[PDB]
Amino acid sequence: QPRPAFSAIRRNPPGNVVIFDTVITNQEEPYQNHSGRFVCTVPGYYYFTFQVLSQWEICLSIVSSSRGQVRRSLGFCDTTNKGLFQVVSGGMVLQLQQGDQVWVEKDPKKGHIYQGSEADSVFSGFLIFPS
Amino acid sequence: KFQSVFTVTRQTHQPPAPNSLIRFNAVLTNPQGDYDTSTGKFTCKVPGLYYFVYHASHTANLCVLLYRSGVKVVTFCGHTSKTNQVNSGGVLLRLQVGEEVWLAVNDYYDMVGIQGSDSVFSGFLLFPD
Amino acid sequence: TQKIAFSATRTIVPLRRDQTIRFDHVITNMNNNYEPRSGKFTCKVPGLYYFTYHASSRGNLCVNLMRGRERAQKVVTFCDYAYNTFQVTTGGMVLKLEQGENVFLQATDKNSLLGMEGANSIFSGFLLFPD
Ligand SMILES: CC(=O)N[C@@H]1[C@@H](O)[C@H](O)[C@@H](CO)O[C@H]1O
Ligand SMILES: OC[C@H]1O[C@@H](O)C[C@@H]1O
Ligand SMILES: [Ca+2]
Repeated sequence: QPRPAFSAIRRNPPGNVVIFDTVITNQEEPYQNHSGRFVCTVPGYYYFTFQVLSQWEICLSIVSSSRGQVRRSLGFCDTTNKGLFQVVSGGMVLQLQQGDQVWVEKDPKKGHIYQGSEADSVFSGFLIFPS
Repeated sequence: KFQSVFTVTRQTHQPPAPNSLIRFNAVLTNPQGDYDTSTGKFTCKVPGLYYFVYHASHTANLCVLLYRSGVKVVTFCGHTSKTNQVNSGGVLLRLQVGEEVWLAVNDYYDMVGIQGSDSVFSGFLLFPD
Repeated sequence: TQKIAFSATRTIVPLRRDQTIRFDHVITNMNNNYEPRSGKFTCKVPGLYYFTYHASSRGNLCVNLMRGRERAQKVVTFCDYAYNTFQVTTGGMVLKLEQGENVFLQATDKNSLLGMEGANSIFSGFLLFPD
């Protein structure tokens, strides 16, 4: 019985793909901490969400691929731009096929993500139901 | 037929009317038609435990209220001047067949996101009963 | 057929550093694994869970998401700052839990947290997969 579910955070992260390098949970290991990409094994409906810390301007999007082809989607921004912590958040259900990938991408013009130990940024996903 | 899931989005540059139900006019996924884009309401077909969650972009004050069968369940507010932020909220509810769920605004009604900042509402059945 | 899910709001006193944040008003508590008296979820059914909160605030807020069975430890800290304004912030995490492990939110020196009709704070969690 499949149990695909993950959460990953930023600690020592290494382009426009936001890599969450530190794994908290990764049941069935669908998430790749080296690339920031979730890989679908079990086709079905999944929920994905992020809560990412910025101090300046940030725009993020949950994006997917099918057969390697990129599928652009909605974005979520915080542009308060005052140097204080702000958490930008977003999420959606995606129906995925086997081999589809899902990741978080930043706007190359609005991409500030906090780096440090004071607080955290997270990317999570889980299967809602197969097929 | 036996599951329930949706993600809907508000695709328009014009905000809701003050003190009104928020209509999400566009569908990312809605296989059972449980969210009705013409009324702006979710109506329960399969009874059980649901998760509801939203992320709404705004460039002026916004409060989002979640209603269940005519009763206000939760309210979350974010205040901003000119710049863009995301107001989020969510709750788990055990629903009976025919129950309606929707989002509304009060006097703080702004949903005018900047380019690349959108508004979404999702719901799904986790435990059927 | 393990149906485990809770949502509770806070209607309560200025929080102290290291204090457990109590969400006293229960909306949902299927299987009664959340305790509104303590503010803690205690795992009875080992498995994968998703935890999430939304906090209303009028100033700087940082919260620790805690896991443990007598001496809990923070998994992550979420901070969201606000200067002379009102905000709502959010955080979430997929966690593997074993029998007896608790999950809860813990206060810091950054303690601006509102819980009222019209500006709610909520803590929720649900079972994804037992095991
Ligand atoms: C072998 C393994 O799974 N551990 C890796 C670690 O080597 C690497 O430094 C990190 C990438 O940031 O991702 C971890 O999951
Ligand atoms: O009143 C505005 C709303 O109505 C809906 O049809 C779509 C839009 O977001
Ligand atoms: Ca803030």
